[PDB]
Amino acid sequence: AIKKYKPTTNGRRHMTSSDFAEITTSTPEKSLLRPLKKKAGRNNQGKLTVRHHGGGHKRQYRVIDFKRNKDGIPGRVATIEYDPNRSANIALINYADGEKRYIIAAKGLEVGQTIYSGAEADIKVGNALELKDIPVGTVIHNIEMKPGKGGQLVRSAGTSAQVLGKEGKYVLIRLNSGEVRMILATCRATIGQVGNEQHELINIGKAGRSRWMGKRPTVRGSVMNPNDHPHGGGEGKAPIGRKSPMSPWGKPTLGYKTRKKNNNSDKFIVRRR
Amino acid sequence: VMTDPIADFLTRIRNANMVKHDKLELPASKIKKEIAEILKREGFIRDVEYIEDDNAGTIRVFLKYGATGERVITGLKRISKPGLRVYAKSTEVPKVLNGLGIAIVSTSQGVLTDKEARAKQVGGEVLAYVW
Amino acid sequence: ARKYEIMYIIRPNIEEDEKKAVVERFDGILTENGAEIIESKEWGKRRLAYEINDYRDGFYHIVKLNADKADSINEFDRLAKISDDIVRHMVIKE
Amino acid sequence: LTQERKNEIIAEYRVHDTDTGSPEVQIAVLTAEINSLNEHVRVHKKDHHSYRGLMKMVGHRRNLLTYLRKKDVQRYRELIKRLGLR
Amino acid sequence: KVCYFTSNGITHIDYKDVELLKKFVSERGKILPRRVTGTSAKYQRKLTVAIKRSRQMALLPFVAE
RNA sequence: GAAGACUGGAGUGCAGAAGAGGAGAGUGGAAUUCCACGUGUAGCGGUGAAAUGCGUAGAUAUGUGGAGGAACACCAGUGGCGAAGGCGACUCUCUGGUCUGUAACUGACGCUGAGGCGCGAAAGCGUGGGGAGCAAACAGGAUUAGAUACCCUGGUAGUCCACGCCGUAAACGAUGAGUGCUAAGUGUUAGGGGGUUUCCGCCCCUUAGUGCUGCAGCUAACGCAUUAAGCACUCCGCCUGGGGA
Ligand SMILES: [Mg+2]
Ligand SMILES: [Mg+2]
Ligand SMILES: [Mg+2]
Ligand SMILES: [Mg+2]
Ligand SMILES: [Mg+2]
Ligand SMILES: [Mg+2]
Ligand SMILES: [Mg+2]
Ligand SMILES: [Mg+2]
Ligand SMILES: [Mg+2]
Ligand SMILES: [Mg+2]
Ligand SMILES: [Mg+2]
Ligand SMILES: [Mg+2]
Ligand SMILES: [Mg+2]
Ligand SMILES: [Mg+2]
Ligand SMILES: [Mg+2]
Ligand SMILES: [Mg+2]
Ligand SMILES: [Mg+2]
Ligand SMILES: [Mg+2]
Ligand SMILES: [Mg+2]
Ligand SMILES: [Mg+2]
Ligand SMILES: [Mg+2]
Ligand SMILES: [Mg+2]
Ligand SMILES: [Mg+2]
Ligand SMILES: [Mg+2]
Ligand SMILES: [Mg+2]
Ligand SMILES: [Mg+2]
Ligand SMILES: [Mg+2]
Ligand SMILES: [Mg+2]
Ligand SMILES: [Mg+2]
Ligand SMILES: [Mg+2]
Ligand SMILES: [Mg+2]
Ligand SMILES: [Mg+2]
Ligand SMILES: [Mg+2]
Ligand SMILES: [Mg+2]
Ligand SMILES: [Mg+2]
Repeated sequence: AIKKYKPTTNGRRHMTSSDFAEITTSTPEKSLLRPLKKKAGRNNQGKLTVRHHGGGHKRQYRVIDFKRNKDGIPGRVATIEYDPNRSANIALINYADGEKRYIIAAKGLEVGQTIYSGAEADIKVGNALELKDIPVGTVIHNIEMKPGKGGQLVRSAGTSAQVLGKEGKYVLIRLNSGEVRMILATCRATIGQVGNEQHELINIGKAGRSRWMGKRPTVRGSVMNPNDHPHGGGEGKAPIGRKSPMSPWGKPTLGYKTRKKNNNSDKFIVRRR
Repeated sequence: VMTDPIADFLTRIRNANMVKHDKLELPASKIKKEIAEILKREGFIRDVEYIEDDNAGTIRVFLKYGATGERVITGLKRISKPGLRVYAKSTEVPKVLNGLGIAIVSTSQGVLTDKEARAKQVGGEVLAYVW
Repeated sequence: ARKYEIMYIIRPNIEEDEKKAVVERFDGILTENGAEIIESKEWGKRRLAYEINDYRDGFYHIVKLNADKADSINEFDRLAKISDDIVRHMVIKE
Repeated sequence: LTQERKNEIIAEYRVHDTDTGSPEVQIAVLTAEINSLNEHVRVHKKDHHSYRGLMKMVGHRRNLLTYLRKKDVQRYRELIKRLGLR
Repeated sequence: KVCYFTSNGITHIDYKDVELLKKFVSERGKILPRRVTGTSAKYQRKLTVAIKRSRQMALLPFVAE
């Protein structure tokens, strides 16, 4: 659920958070952990190329299975855990082999269920199938774009895509953004919606809470100097004294479309958002 | 629900008088016996009979009309209702219609009319006015 | 405990070898659940009153059941909508 | 409450082997009904018309309990310890 | 003028009995009013549940050309 | 007040019946709109008359296909269900109440009910979706002495969904709830009994609803009249010249 906090202080006044009712265990699977090091937006050369990053709580990588290519082995859900590296939760699945791996937790996935992948899998929440074996109208997630590569298209918490038709070698999908797209029929997908739907209702409440997650402050361009930003300067507060609002590097920023005009995938996009 | 069985006796007679019905019958009770029996003593009702049944018995009353169809009873009233009971002392017993009517009083010596009560110096509950 | 009656329509361009493949399949999935089947009968080819899908005719089937948990009809309903062989179906209780 | 399920409760609380309208029998059956609606109302939260029928069972059950207490106290304290009431 | 189902002793109307139901709809598949067919009030209700059930399984047409 | 007894009140049992009563999940067909492609030429649309608007960048019309949302044609009925608000496509799951017959069972266990607790059309409010038609605000065209209107062309919130608020209406039968008594005539909904007849059908009696006409009675009059505004008993709510309010 969503947990409101009592207004004891001025920083806890508007703050809300999840209660983590779905999470089952608090210890990760040791043999599936890899180290991460923060980069703070620093380049290959050490330059700050993407700004407003750096300096949060330290985390550790949990290696996830997006390919889902273990076919014919019944996999049993063991726990549902917390992942700092993504908005959705994850589920630990240990197969009849003895092997264990993490997957994205779908909506309604509970401990004790059995999960299948392949061609003979049933259409149930958690199973992985090729897009040609999925009937029209089902809600899927974790769509992959090239066969054998791994899930990539719908993966954040509460997101879902819907199968929409067939065109021989391709399948129509209505992506979460509202886009209709053509994807090969030999690419896989998982049935269901993605786990943690309430994630968008959280009110951060504090500036320090943004700092905990790795976000440095954002300075507006109107309070800079003329050599710093196309908006800086002027005596007092100044309007946007230009034809259009501008990014820190020129290149208008409001309404100006930035997709390449000679793209090679314009023939696979049926209708844009 | 039924809160005043005596009032039903009083109003069933009144309802039958308007349409000149020659008889009526209604569920019996011990207290209704004297009230019905009293009315026969002063000629207010022409006859009364009892029918014995399983539940409580049944009583039918034969109404009385004069030659050329004039009512003998011109009105019935309940005084001591369940919502407000009334009691009368020996000297407080009234005279309904200046002695041309009667009042039924439930004294400690039985249920008897107003005229008889003043001859024994007893009071009680005033039940009905019949004129 | 409670009896039902199922009618479903199979696509007309289907062959005898593969027509009875789905009749025994849908008879099966009503059996491992809490039901005991009574009468599986087929009317035969009929002319549909309207063009429900790309087809115009179809094979009609009748099934009678005595179910208790009333979930074997759920499994039938779930898997009937998903197969390309059944074009319509209906469950009736009396 | 299915018909055969009701007839087991009746047979389990009869004061003698024939009656079906004893206050002991009626309360036992009424108790079973409100312990069955409470699950329906719990999940079907916005079913207000059915919830009114619940409150007419609770009031009716309370009326019978009050009558039993006045008439015979010893019987009354036996039911509440057996049905788990207050 | 006379109820068909009452006179014939019919107590149940089936939606699979297309030949019986075709006598109770107009040329365009519309259910005839009760003052025309003469059927009783009780069995007019049962009759329409049968027709509406059969329309969905394409045994009778919704609208007929 | 206390001790017993009874079954006409009340409730349970047993056998039937009807119903758009409620909540959840899924599915169907007409129709409007938008999109893509054939055919085709100069108007379409609109009004009391017009004009704004759409159309040669090829519309309106027409044939084919796709997407999406909302309401459910005939049945349909002073018909039905519910305490009121209200409930109309189909199927299933979970649930509430009512009517009829029987006389097995308990034996007054009942009625009303200030404070209290719940439900409660539409508009409106908060958060997240959805958005086809309709449409406050708004824009343009007409009408008019003027026209911040009626009329025409467009159109945003809203109307739809989930959860949480709000607590009002000509929320009306302008008629509080319970009980009993008091001419008839005639439709209709759901049952039961009897006579005719092989059935069907006709007739009579009876229970619970729903309409019309009318006697006594009531009313200032209009009118009500066994579904009383008649005759009675119990409990609750409310009123005491108009404005201010
Ligand atoms: Mg930024
Ligand atoms: Mg800022
Ligand atoms: Mg400065
Ligand atoms: Mg500059
Ligand atoms: Mg400037
Ligand atoms: Mg400045
Ligand atoms: Mg200045
Ligand atoms: Mg009774
Ligand atoms: Mg219903
Ligand atoms: Mg409903
Ligand atoms: Mg259509
Ligand atoms: Mg003119
Ligand atoms: Mg066109
Ligand atoms: Mg009612
Ligand atoms: Mg029920
Ligand atoms: Mg029901
Ligand atoms: Mg009724
Ligand atoms: Mg006895
Ligand atoms: Mg009450
Ligand atoms: Mg109150
Ligand atoms: Mg509203
Ligand atoms: Mg809103
Ligand atoms: Mg919104
Ligand atoms: Mg104007
Ligand atoms: Mg418009
Ligand atoms: Mg609401
Ligand atoms: Mg007001
Ligand atoms: Mg008011
Ligand atoms: Mg109304
Ligand atoms: Mg009022
Ligand atoms: Mg009254
Ligand atoms: Mg009355
Ligand atoms: Mg009547
Ligand atoms: Mg004054
Ligand atoms: Mg005043």
